[PDB]
Amino acid sequence: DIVMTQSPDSLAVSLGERATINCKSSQNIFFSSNNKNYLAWYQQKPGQPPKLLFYWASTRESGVPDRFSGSGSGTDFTLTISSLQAEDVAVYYCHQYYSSPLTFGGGTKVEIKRTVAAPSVFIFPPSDEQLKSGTASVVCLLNNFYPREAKVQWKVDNALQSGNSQESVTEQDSKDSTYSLSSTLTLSKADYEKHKVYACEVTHQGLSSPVTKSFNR
Amino acid sequence: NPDPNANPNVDPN
Amino acid sequence: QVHLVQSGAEVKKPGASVKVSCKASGYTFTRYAIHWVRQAPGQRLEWMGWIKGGNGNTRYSQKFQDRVTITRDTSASTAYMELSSLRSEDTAVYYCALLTVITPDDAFDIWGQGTMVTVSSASTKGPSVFPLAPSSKSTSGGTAALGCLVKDYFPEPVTVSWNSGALTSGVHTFPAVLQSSGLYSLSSVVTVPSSSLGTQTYICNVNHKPSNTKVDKKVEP
Ligand SMILES: [Zn+2]
Ligand SMILES: [Zn+2]
Repeated sequence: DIVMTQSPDSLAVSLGERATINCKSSQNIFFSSNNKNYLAWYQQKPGQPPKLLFYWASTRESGVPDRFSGSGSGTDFTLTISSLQAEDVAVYYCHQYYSSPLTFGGGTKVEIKRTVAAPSVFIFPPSDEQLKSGTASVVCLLNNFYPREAKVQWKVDNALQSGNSQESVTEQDSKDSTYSLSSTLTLSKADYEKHKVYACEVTHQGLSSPVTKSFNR
Repeated sequence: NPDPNANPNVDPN
Repeated sequence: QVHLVQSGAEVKKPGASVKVSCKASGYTFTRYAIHWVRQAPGQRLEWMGWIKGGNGNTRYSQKFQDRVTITRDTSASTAYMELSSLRSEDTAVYYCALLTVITPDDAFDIWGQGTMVTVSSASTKGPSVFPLAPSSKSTSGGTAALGCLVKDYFPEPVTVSWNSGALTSGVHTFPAVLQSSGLYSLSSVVTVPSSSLGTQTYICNVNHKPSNTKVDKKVEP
């Protein structure tokens, strides 16, 4: 009921730089009697439980680095990482315990920012084994690129396809901080063999020109 | 004013 | 050391129920309340309810009151949480947690490791592993990409390693996508030196524990 809105949904700041996560509550969560905002900041890395960073908005949980900073009061709050480490790449949640139900913010994805890297684009035809099972999946691979937005356009017989293909993006790589993306165009065996050109066009700001990887039959 | 039973683990003391 | 371990993953069909355990240790169980928070995939944390360890008093979220039931067993120092009338949208990692235990002196916060509850109508099904062959259309200079389609399996997860894990560099196993059939499909790639295709054999090793599936597929050029 007390809506916790975090801003932004995702930020990318470079190593050693400053990270500010904003959080806004639908209702003032400050108790005038004890002079305390009933806010909590949590850190959660993929596949792990959340970790309490800050309680009472600014009070730091034992063992939290001094580069983390909780600030704000009333309805507007801020989590600050003064010098970002790679250990700080996580989703950060603000949390109110002022009234029931306990609510959390939408989370803020904090990512490492690095230089614009171009994607290495590859295309894979359907294996014979799959076509024997009645289905054909064409995979377009975008390897090690940055930033995260890329645009993958499937062209069949040069006709752009739309909302008819499924895409999957990796976590930020631990070593080179890039992303990889796989777009799978799934067609029936008939549909597959009733067309000729299968191409995926890729747009990325690491590319001065959208790249197309094609193949026939 | 804040609900003390929203989180019993928070003792306003 | 205060530890909350909780029950293993559960896969249920819609309309069924799930009871998720939360064993508490390292502290005096009757003193604090255990909360239950669920997190759908890629979603925010959603608080469901708490119960006091010794009293048994409960408070539910309004979204779940009519299906959820948190109970105490002071004998076993364990907390239970029963969500009934399950729905695919209840697919989430369910956490039990001593949320923000702020006592006059020291403060602490402790969560269980997570219980992945998957609500779906799909039956357990092993994956079909298709090779993503390397060719002139999957080569970039001196590097060549090759991979495997792990298609049509339930439930999650599958483990994909390359050459029994001896090939680590450039291996990208993508997050599985939930297809409209209720079955999962993922697809793991690796970029290797393009001439190593004639000297190495490249195997993706697909492990699907829930279906006892161990598939070793050879990726030919
Ligand atoms: Zn055509
Ligand atoms: Zn790669």
